[PDB]
Amino acid sequence: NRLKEKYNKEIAPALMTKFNYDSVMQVPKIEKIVINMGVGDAVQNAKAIDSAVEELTFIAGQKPVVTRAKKSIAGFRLREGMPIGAKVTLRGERMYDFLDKLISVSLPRVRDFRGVSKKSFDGRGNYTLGIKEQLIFPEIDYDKVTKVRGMDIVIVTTANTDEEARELLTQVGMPFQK
Amino acid sequence: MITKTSKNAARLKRHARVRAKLSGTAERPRLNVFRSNKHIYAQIIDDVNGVTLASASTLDKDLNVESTGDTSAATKVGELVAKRAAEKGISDVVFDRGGYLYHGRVKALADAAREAGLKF
Amino acid sequence: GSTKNGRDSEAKRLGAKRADGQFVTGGSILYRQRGTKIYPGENVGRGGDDTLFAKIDGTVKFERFGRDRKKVSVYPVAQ
Amino acid sequence: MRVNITLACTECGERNYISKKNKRNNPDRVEFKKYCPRDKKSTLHRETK
Amino acid sequence: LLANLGLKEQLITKPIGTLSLGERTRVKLVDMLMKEYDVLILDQPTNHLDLPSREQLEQTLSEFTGTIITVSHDHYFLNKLCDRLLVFENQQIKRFEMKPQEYL
Amino acid sequence: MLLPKRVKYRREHRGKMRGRAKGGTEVHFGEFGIQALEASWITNRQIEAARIAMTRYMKRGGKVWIKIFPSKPYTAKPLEVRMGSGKGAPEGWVAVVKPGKVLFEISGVSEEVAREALRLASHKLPIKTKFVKRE
RNA sequence: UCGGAUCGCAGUCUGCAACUCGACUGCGUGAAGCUGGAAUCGCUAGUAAUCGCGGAUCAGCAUGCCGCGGUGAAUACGUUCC
RNA sequence: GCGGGGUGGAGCAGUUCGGUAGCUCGUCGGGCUCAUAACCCGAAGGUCGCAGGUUCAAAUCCUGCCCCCGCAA
RNA sequence: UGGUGGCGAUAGCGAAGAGGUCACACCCGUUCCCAUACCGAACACGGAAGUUAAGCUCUUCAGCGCCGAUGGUAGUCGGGGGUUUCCCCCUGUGAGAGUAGGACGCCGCCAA
RNA sequence: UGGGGCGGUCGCCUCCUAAAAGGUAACGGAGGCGCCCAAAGGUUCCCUCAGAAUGGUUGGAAAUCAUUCGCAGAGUGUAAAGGCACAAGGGAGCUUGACUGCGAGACCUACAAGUCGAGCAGGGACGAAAGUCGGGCUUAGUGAUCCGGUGGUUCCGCAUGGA
RNA sequence: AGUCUUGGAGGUAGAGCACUGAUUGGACUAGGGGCCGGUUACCGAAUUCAGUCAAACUCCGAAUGCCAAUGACU
Ligand SMILES: [Mg+2]
Ligand SMILES: [Mg+2]
Ligand SMILES: [Mg+2]
Ligand SMILES: [Mg+2]
Ligand SMILES: [Zn+2]
Repeated sequence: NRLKEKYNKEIAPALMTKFNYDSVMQVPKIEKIVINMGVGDAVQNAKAIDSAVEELTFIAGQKPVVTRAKKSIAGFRLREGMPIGAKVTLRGERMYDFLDKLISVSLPRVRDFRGVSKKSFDGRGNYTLGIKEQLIFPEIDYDKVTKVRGMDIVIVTTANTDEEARELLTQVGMPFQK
Repeated sequence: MITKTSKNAARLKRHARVRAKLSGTAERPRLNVFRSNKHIYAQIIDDVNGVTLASASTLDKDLNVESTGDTSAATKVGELVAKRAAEKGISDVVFDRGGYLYHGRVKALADAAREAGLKF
Repeated sequence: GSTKNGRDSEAKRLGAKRADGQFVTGGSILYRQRGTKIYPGENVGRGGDDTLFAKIDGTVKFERFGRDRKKVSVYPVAQ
Repeated sequence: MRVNITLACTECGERNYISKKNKRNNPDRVEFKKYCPRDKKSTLHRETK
Repeated sequence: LLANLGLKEQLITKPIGTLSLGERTRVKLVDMLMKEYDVLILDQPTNHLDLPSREQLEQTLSEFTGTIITVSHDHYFLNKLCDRLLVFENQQIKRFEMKPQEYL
Repeated sequence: MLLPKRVKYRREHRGKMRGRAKGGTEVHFGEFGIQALEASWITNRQIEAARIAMTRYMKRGGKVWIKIFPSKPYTAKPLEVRMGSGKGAPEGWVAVVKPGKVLFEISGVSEEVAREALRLASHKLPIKTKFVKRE
């Protein structure tokens, strides 16, 4: 894969020189990318889960697992054990493949896109960006789609600090908002 | 950031669970297996005294094979330790799978120990 | 007025039933309890209702079980 | 709603066992393989009508 | 709506194959009531229906301002509800501007 | 009148009052205090009366700490009834004071004025008390 | 492709001046409305109904008012009843 | 402390057994009339004392809280 | 060093370091056994490209946690007394809290 | 039964009173029970919970994710107490041991009852094997005898065979 | 059976705040109401520091009493 081969050859040595680690093992890499579809309308609409799973299937290229509520909440009329969310864990090749498509195509196609925020790190070098519409993904056809659902995309890295993670994502090609 | 728990720490939990119901005795000792990245080891230990009766691994001079971290090597190891046990008058043993899934190499080592004539 | 209280169940005679150092025949109940106040040690079983009983004849021995827990054992007499 | 039942051995007919079941959860005649003392082996026992 | 028609939670969760033949018809009626419609075609609407259900249907249909087409051989039900007729005679359909009772 | 906002149990044993106060025997917050020499129950009514007496004399100058709180409930049966047929209904609230307990502390006034303020309060209380200073 | 309200935009004319508060035009927008409950009105022939035209007031502004013609009916048995 | 009541404006059901919030009168708008009444035609008016739970669904079942009425007091 | 045991965390947390030729790991793949409510993450099966960064092992530290006296005191057994919701004295016993201090593991077996 | 009456109570489980074994009363202080589960049982394997901070489309204090901290601050069908994180809590595969005959020996106990039980035999479930399994984390969820109903039966059958 | 010696089961007195409740003062406080979204020493959740308290609270925990064992003396 383009991005995967790029990281092993070019990015990894570059980051070793940047922060001057003692071992190559110390270079931050991306471990996994989890995409989460909070299906809160599963309480009201029964087939809400089926919509999110069909998008993730095409978007992630990997069968999602349906996540369920841990406890009941009165405000949302939610009972424990109800399917109210979809989740997919990308590792290894499939992670890079998706990240390549995401960066090269999806984020550009965002309506009035102005770069991803610099503040959206967890504090320990993990990035999470919120997609609002599924049209940006070229796999999703406009005609078949009924409802405009978004999603969360968490990039989990081995970077201890946000600085080191930000440097990693920048060289991978993350369009940061200047 | 993501701290990875050591596989060994997780393995020890499974092994402790096994050892709750299973322990080596003088008459019927415990054949414990350890499976590293490169080698595999078997000890026969009596737990009342904390003494290893017999042992065999892929580090012994008897074994001549290069890929020592595979099922073929494991079969030879189980066979060798089982032979030594019969020499030391050990017939019945309890298999301590050491927290590993009883499959692949550990299962192969177990099969070798039965053919050599350990009753378990 | 009149009281809304006044009930209680029969006492269940829980607690130790044999002493440390005492000889017991197999089967003897050693301790009755709810949950495991005391754990079964050597040659001691735990019945359905947490009762501890001697599996063999021998001397009862209550012993410290780690840091915060206790166990009772039966040790066969040195013939 | 939850009633007593008797399981008869399907080989010899003997009502060997009694138990309970919730009729709403298990409305159909339950079956269980249980030891029949007459036949001296485990056999399918079916709930009597 | 099912509850109003006398089908309670118990019967709702059961396979339709178990419902009585009139209970099955009350289920079909609910599928009609849940439609947001303008015309009612009732093909033998009085089979498998008890007095309370038939009476309630009769009251409701008399008030309905849309078009109703009903096939029934219960001439009383027809004569109460219908004001015009399409008669199938001699392989011809003729429309008559009169009540079922008057035509005969 | 002070009372807890809720309680685990409405009806408690009266208990016993042996030994000296477990803690609170020294003036800790204020400069001057009044110390119990005898065990007794102190009702919330008695605390209220004492507090008003001492605070009024100080003319709302300086702080008053109440070091005892009437947590213990006490019951009483209806007038003119016979014994038995259940424990009495909760009547009021008392604080259990043992010897040594500093009941009130005063700060922000002269010792001379403090002594008088605490003397007035002591006469509202059903126990003998001595004036104490912090160490 | 009925209906044209409302609204956006851009214009014309009058006038010192179209914000409150004008008429008209073009582009776009495209509402209620499927013949109307109780009840109630006009009309006996070139009338009703319907179609346009003109005039007074008036710089500008009418679905109103006052006139003009075009097409052009149904019905009156009768006085029981209001 | 011991019982009973809180459903459009008034008086009352429905509550046990969960399934479209109702009956009588009244109020409001429009007719008839010279005008008012009667009469005729429409409409509004309570989410069932209040606040939370349970349930697909609560006037109804549960939890607390506030009023009204009887006694004792 | 690696495995595997016993012993109350005096065995732990946290901090600062140091090590890997062999051994333990990380690490490199998914054809096969086997696998993930999805994911070769894990569990499996194979390999040896390079890393002591982590685990692991070895050091130093009393910062948190843990262990813990002696003395005193509360309580209390037995025997008395009083001003008796309680209090005091005598024989014996004797905490909790506080504290000196201990302690950054002690003892096995097998293999290399 | 602090006269009787009213009210309340009557059997069983849990706690406090109860005075550190057990037991212990009062019309003393608090609550529960007259079930529930065909999996919420057995076994084999795997597994951690609540909460908080930060990051995130709808999204809001609070739905789903992601990291860090985090001994149980959760959960354990059902009260309370005693237990439980080699789980007794969560998940998955196969199954019916929620077995038959029993039972050394113990607890409790006026009696009648109640409770625990290794181990033996029969025939099985799960597991590679060891092994575990005679319901459920433990302790409530129940009623003598007489008299009737039903099923089985190498028993009896009023001279004999039946009935 | 009494006493001495040894072992053990247990959670009371006392004590303690490590959990559960109650509670005082200070600090910090999210909000809440009353004022023109900005503030009041206006109700204030929670957090923290110190300080009380408990038959049905416990990180602890006696004295006695209780159950045994081995001798000795009686
Ligand atoms: Mg039928
Ligand atoms: Mg009396
Ligand atoms: Mg006791
Ligand atoms: Mg005390
Ligand atoms: Zn049979």
